Parts: sequence; C-alpha cells; structure tokens
Amino acid sequence: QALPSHYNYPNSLTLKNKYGITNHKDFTNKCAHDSAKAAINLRQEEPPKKFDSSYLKYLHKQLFKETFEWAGHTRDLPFTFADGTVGVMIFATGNKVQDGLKNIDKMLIEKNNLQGLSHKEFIENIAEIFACLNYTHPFREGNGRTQRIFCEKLAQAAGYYLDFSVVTKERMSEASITAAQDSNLEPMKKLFDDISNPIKTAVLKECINSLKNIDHKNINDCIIVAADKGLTYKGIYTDNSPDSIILKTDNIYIICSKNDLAPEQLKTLKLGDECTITVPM
Repeated sequence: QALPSHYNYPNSLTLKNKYGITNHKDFTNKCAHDSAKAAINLRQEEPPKKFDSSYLKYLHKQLFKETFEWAGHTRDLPFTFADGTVGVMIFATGNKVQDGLKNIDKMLIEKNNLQGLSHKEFIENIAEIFACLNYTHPFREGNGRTQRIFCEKLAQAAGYYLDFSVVTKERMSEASITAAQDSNLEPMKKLFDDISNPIKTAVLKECINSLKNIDHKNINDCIIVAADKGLTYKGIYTDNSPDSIILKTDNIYIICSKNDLAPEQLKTLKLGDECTITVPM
C-alpha cells in the first residue's frame, strides 16, 4: 500500500528525514538550519531566465536536499523512499496540484515573468502568484520557505527587493486566509506593496525594532501595515515608536511616519485618543 503515513516514521507525526531524527523539535531545528543555509546561498544566485514550476522545484530541492529524500518532488505523485515504502497524497487535492502549477506557469509566460510591468500590475500579479502557490501547496512540506524565495527571486529579476521580515505572522495568516476563503486579494496586494517599497519597509522595520508589544499584544499577533500617501485614517493612537505613531483602525494598526505629518497634525495627538490623520500626497 502507498500511504500518506509512509512519509512519517511509524506511529509518529515526524517526517522521515535524512538525519534519522524522530524527535520533532530536534528535527525541526535541524531542518530550519539546513534550509536557512541553503536560502542564503540561493539569494545570491543569478535568477533564471524563465520563472516556472521547474524553478520552484529546483528551489525546493536546494532548500531541502539535506533533509528529505523527496526534495524537489511534488506531493501529488507517489514517492518511493529508500526503505521501499511509498508515500502519497494548503488545500488543492490530487490533480489540482498539477493544474495549479500549470496556471502559475501560464500567468508568468503571459506577464513576461512580471518584468516590464507597471508597479500596480507587478503587485496584483505577484500577489496572485503567491496566493495560487498557497492554494496549490505542491510539496509535502517546506512550501512557505520555497514560495517566499521564489517570489524574492521573481521580484529581484523585476528590479524590486522584497523584505518578508517586516510581515507579522498575523498579517501573513490573515492575508492568506482571506485570499483563499473569500477570494479577496486586497490584503495580499497591500502586503506585497509594503515589502517591495523600501520606504514603507523601513517604516515597518523601525516599528518592529522599537516595540515588542502593540495594543497589549505581542507585535507578531498584530496586523501592522504602512500608511499610504493620500489616505485618511481614523482610529485610536495606541502606541508610539520614536519615528512613528501607531493608529488602530478596523482591528489593524497603521504605522504612520511622523515625518509625513505636519506640526499642526502632531500637536493634535494624544496617546489613547481617537484621531484622524491624512497622509499628504
């Protein structure tokens, strides 16, 4: 019998791995390290001429070849381990993996690997590819690390630098869930806009480096987003970093540089108060 359980050690939720490690914490730590060493080397590599699922598979192989026998292989196809057993079987099921990869490949061909596009089209399309990869979940494990590097490389070849380190866990989760369940890509587009705009990335970075907590919660449990030029926000001034105010609105936190606000606007603000901020264009 091919079985999904043949991916794991007997009676365990630990994946079979080239380290022989059954302890889940120890396994996770070692995999994290091996794949982080591979990632740093991949970041420096020349990007490919064409971005497609074969490059995605290459990245997964490079990231996980020291960890998994199946590095570079997709989960829809049975995989035969060296021990003789065969494994099979975050949501596309079966043939849906191949369809998802096909659709991403078609998108990338049609949009010239996202090169030569307007900024708005670059954002709509990289967000859509990230969401499609989410849904496709083509690998047994390591999808997130592989998707991220793929998008980093894609952005690099198009002239942008992506900094995923300014995205909170809560922001990534809510953006991903909303894209998949409500078909709403707006949170994902805003995420990619922030992390590809060096000014917005720096605003978010200074916030993260200054504050462990926002509004009585760990910052990683808060959706924090950069303020956009031209927008008016109304909410509660809940926290203050040296450079920025933090405005709570519709359950999220807008990080607004004090450099973008006028003295008149600044004198107006008191921590805990409701306020209305317009960011100039």
